[PDB]
Amino acid sequence: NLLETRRSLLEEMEIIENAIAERIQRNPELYYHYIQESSKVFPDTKLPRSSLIAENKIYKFKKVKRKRKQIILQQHEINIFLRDYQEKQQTFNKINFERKLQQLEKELKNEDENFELDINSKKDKYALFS
Amino acid sequence: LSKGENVPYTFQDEQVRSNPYIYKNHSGKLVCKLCNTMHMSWSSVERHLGGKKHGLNVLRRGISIEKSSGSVGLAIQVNYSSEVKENSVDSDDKAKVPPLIRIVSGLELSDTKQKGKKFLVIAYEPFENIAIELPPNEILFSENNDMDNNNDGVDELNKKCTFWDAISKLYYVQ
Amino acid sequence: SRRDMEVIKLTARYYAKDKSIVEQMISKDGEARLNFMNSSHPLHKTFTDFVAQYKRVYSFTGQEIKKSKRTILDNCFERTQYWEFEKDKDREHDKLVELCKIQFAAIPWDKFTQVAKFDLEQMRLRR
Amino acid sequence: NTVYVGNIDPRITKEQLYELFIQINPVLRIKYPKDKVLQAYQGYAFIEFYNQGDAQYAIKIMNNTVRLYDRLIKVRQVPIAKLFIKNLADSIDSDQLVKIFNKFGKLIREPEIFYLSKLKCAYVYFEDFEKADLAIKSLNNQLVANNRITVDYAFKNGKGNAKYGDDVDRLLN
Amino acid sequence: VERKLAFTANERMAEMDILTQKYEAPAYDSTEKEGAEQVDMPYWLYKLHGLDREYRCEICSNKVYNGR
Ligand SMILES: [Zn+2]
Ligand SMILES: [Zn+2]
Repeated sequence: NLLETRRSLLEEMEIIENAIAERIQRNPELYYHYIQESSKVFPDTKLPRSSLIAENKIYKFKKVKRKRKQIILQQHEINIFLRDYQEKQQTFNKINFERKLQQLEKELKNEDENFELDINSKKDKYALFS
Repeated sequence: LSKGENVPYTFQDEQVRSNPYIYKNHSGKLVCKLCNTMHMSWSSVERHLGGKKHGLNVLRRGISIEKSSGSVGLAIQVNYSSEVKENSVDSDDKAKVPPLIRIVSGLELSDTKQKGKKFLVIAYEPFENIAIELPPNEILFSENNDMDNNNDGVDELNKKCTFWDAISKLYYVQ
Repeated sequence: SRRDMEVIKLTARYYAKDKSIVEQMISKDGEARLNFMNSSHPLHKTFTDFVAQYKRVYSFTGQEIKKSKRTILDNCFERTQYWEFEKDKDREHDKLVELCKIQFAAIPWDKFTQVAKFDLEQMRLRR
Repeated sequence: NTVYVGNIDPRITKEQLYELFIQINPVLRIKYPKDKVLQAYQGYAFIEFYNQGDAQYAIKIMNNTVRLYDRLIKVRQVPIAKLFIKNLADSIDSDQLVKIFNKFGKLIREPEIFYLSKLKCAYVYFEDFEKADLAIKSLNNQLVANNRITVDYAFKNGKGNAKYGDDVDRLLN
Repeated sequence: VERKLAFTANERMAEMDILTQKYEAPAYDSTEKEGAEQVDMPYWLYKLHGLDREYRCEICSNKVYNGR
């Protein structure tokens, strides 16, 4: 059922956005740095208040300054994340009764003796990107 | 020198004092009851208060104090001022704090005569306290009304069953 | 839990299109399998999620998402900003609560002056 | 000869207390402590009668009988051998300690197990210094539960002085 | 370039050391912060009163008493 696949896709995209957003949260520099450079390549780009940039804050809380190696690292990580996202968005674009309900619900009875705890779909993903 | 304040005698059995210490004993002379010092003139008193030993005694008194000290329910609708007197006080001093309710046992009263029942006291900074007698041992005492969310505010009672229409100044309690 | 998951997600798939096939299934079969249909069963809540999600997939069917890198970044920044804001609201709340605790703890509950003797959730809103 | 009194109204005066308790028995003195800071009493008192019998009888009669300003008044009445032991086995329960040391001496209290350094040690309370001398004589540097244990006197430098033997001998006698 | 160029031997060496350390260092130290956001005695008394003067009593465990 394509519905399930497209669902899982939108969900994963959500997960990634949330990850790189958490990152941009802990150390605003990640975005700021980037954005500043972008400013001088695409002149239109709107950039945050200077005060925010300096105090390394996004709203009220000023975050601890990080060293260069880490900023760059996380930027490349976010890079691959955005790659994944672009891929999923792509496949998704390329992908997007009662008797059948009971029909499938019947086959769901298959292998009743499957003693196993299953807590690994959103946790393995959430975890896969944190 | 005294700034025109009347310093009462020690024996006069207590108009709020400026410094609630310096007295005049049965004799004429001036005293500081903390430091147990006798002062001849008010200038010497002002030097005592500006002295170091009196500060030490004030702190030691500070520490000395700080170490010791399907059913039926009721609903109340309390109304408050209509911007009549609250126009002179708006300095965000607990102004954001809503009225508060507490259940008090009559076992303790200013007169201590009769007792044996509870009161649903309701209080707000300027206005005077209010009470409501509750003979019934228990009414409307519910069981997990909401789904256990933890913002204690003041207590389970207040969050559980109170509403503060601050825009109209109406406090509902049930 | 694969069974439960699968039945929740399936009944959620069908429930997302008609909502009539399940209400008929319940009366036709009579199985303690779909006991999550009632808001009583905890899992029901997660159900309400899945369906919504599927309901969402039905939203832009026939429409592609053309978000660019720049945009995705901007978005994640704005989300961050939001989170920060929410965090601030939480903080403020905690503060006010603190004030309340202080004052409640600091008023005379012995200054009595009584007079007589003896649903709010939908009321604590606005309309 | 003195009895404790509690749950007293700070408004109560020594006059009222005396008038109350003289009904029960002759009262030699009443020490009713006041805070000299606030000139406010603390809500308790000590009432000293002449003999013990009057005190006991007053305790029996006046407890929870009378309410003063609704407040129900309360009336109430009012050095041994020690051994440090080191390198104990973790399999030794305090009760097993009891069974070990009972044959050597009668325990006034129970042993105390505490860990130093990991290192299981204990304090053992005997009613006698000589029984403890037996416990040390037999048990010192001895293997129990496949572990060598050391038995000596606990520090206060430790117990077992001459004055200690004398005054412990007297407390026993 | 100009800096390194105007260095001495020891200086240039220590600087190189620094660049090296920066190069081969963990991107996250075991000693970093998480959630540290900012916003926007009577000495003379005992000698007078007699205390803190060692004294001994034989009858109770040969006990010591710090004041008379
Ligand atoms: Zn003074
Ligand atoms: Zn002594």
